[PDB]
Amino acid sequence: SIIDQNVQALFNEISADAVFVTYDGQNIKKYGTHLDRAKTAYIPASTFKIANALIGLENHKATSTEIFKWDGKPRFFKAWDKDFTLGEAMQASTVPVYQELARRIGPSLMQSELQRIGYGNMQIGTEVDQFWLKGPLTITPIQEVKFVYDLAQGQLPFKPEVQQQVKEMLYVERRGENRLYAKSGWGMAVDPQVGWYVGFVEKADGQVVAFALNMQMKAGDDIALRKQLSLDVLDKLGVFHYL
Ligand SMILES: [Cl-]
Repeated sequence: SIIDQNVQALFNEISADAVFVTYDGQNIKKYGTHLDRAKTAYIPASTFKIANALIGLENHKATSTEIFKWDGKPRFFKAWDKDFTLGEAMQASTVPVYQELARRIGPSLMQSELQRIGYGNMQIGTEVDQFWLKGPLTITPIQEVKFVYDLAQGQLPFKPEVQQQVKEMLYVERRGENRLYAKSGWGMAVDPQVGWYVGFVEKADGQVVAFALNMQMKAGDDIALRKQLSLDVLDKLGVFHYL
């Protein structure tokens, strides 16, 4: 399969252990340099924002139009020093906004909801605004792709409109009638560090291919690489051709 060879060559560039998983609703396929990562659990990092948003909307702790106001105290990034909706905060990965959401949900409800939907190992520990950044919550790349595949198809155990609104929070770009939805993550606070790019490509006719890049990161790594590599792979696969 020369297409597989083309994809694997993309990983020849890269010293970090990496896996790229796809799911089309029938079959799981794995690419990369360490395929066992696909069935290994890692902290979700900011990919957890998907589940956080679903849980927050489902349980009336926020709406998709509610503005989370900045209080005026400088945040870690100047990019975060503004008001955000949950969708805007999704694309900017505004951690303090989603920490506020998590505290609205609270530890009892967060724990019962993660158990209800079977998200990863469903463990949150005692800090409701830290568990996706520090652990103990972990999830495998295969679990991630099945989760977002179900989101794409509206088959998660949430209200239809809750799922649809969080789905569009993830929208990145379209090419022709093909749509890319995705969320990055970089679990820096744990060792080894984990890098994620999770999402799906939707065609006009409704067909969906979900994907997850999962790779080892280290201090000083290029922040843009997760998305770039994922787009390069999706193009080589013909799932999301470059225009
Ligand atoms: Cl990120």
